[PDB]
Amino acid sequence: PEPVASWMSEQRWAGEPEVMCTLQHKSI
Amino acid sequence: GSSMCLELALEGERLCNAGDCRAGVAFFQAAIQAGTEDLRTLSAIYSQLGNAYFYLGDYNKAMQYHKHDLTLAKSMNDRLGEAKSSGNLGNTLKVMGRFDEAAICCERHLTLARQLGDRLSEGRALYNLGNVYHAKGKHLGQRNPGKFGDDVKEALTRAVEFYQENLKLMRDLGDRGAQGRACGNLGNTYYLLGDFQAAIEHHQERLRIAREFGDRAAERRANSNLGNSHIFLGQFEDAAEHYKRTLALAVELGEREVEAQSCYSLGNTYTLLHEFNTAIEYHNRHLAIAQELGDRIGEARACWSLGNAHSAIGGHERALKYAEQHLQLAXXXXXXXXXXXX
Repeated sequence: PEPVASWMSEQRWAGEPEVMCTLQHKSI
Repeated sequence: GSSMCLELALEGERLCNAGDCRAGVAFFQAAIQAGTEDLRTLSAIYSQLGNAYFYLGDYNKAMQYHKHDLTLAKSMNDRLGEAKSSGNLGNTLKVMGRFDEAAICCERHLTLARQLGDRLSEGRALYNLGNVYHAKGKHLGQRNPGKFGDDVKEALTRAVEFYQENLKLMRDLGDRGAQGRACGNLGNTYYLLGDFQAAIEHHQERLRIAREFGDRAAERRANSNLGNSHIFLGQFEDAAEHYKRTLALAVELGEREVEAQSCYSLGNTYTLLHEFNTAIEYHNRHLAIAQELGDRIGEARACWSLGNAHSAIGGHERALKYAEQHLQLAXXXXXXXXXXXX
């Protein structure tokens, strides 16, 4: 096992997702 | 009474806003107990309870109260309200991994929005359906990492379609920040699909938009996604540039965990580049952060990498020390590297 291949493999399914909450608020 | 409920519910609302959501939930419950004749108020309390439970991680409760709100909203013929409830419930179901059900709720939101001609609501629904299918394909891929099945590709493919529909509507409406969100998620989805060139193009637009808004966090995300995309196109110098930009942003934002990951990524990328000294500086940075943060798993990865990096430059004795450090932290792999260096 090789640290670089191991790192790249972990990266395959990585990604910084958009973070905005999409819940909708009903004002009282 | 109805006025008791109202005051209790408004204090509930105010307390969730101020980030005292656990006390808020108590006020919403007192407000239900006090009772009201106004369904629009009751429905709003059910909805706020559903969101507060969502944020607190009690997804069963959130689902329960969103459903109450939904049903009450049908029963009041409040179509825009029903659409919101459906969207909220769909989101909750998505987080519970109940994707089929989530999609149905989110389609309903989309259906109502289009009936009403509410383009912004339609946009939101499209984005949410994008999120459901994106989360579904991601989940399927994780759950069986050794295969890249039709089910995964099918899920991600639907996600692409919804996000594209969203992006186009967001362009028609001129909603720049929403365009930025759609590009980011499209970029991620194409990246999971392995359409790395499509991911690049969308992450690049995402970055452009983030910069227009002075949104440093979105800039950081975009640069991180770019670095990864470049690695997956074999473009190692572009990747190094994007990771460095990521790093500079993470320092400016005080995101120490992200600073660490960017450094580890740079160590790897420079190793591929055969710039061992430069890799070693990046790995040293990652290692120091991992130590400061008590992240032992990262510390093991660092030691492993640093052992290799040092051997690569004939630093054999130093290499041995990292290998031993890796062993402690960890096992099979280090024992082999520790034996090979003797």
